[PDB]
Amino acid sequence: QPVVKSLLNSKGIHYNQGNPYNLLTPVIEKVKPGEQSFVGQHAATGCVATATAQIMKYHNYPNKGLKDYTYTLSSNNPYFNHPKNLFAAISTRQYNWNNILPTYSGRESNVQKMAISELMADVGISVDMDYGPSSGSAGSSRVQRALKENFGYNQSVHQINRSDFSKQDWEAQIDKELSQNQPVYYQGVGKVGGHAFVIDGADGRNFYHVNWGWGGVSDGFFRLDALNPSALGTGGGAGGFNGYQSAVVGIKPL
Repeated sequence: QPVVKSLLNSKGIHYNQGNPYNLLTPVIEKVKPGEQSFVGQHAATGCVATATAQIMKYHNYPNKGLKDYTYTLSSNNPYFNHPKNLFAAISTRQYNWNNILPTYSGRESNVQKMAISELMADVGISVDMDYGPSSGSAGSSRVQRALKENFGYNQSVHQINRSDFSKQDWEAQIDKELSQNQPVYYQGVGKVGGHAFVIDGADGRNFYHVNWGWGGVSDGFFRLDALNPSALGTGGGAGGFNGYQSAVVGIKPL
């Protein structure tokens, strides 16, 4: 396994799901029975959106969005009045990658905060995000489609499922992406929830560097069969994201 130093760390890229990344997600309207109120808060961006946005920042691409996206929230979502439709005018976007900074710690301008929030909101909408205090998406299948169809990434973008490969061939595909300086979108499912994140390096020990999308919390080296962060961020469930794994690879511009 080749050694590859964290690609996102090399560019200072560290995003999260809360402020100032979620300034344009939907504002929660209702209390879920049995849960404290999040009414008036912006919904989390969603791990799928944060992972994808970090990879897009790595490429500073696209300058122009290609195609709008619309969907309707599930009426099972207890946080919103229904029906609730969401629309992202991605075909009108001039993404300014000088305003979409690699990370945010507070002193950025409002224009800069709104730039990342707009990207986060657009990406989340493109993957049919189920918005809430935590926000969930089907992930890979929607990410690969959105990257190509909405955001103009290369036709090399595609989902791979862990079940379709031996351990060797799976890990070889991840290594190949890293050798091409291409961070990988990755997700898995644990006992009480799944999560999506970025694989962006390797240590030669059969461990991979993971950026969990929690602003840095728990980032480090993990085996792909022990994706078990200690400290958990928003949407972290009970960790241990070792089941039903998939990835989106080939992520690079047209």
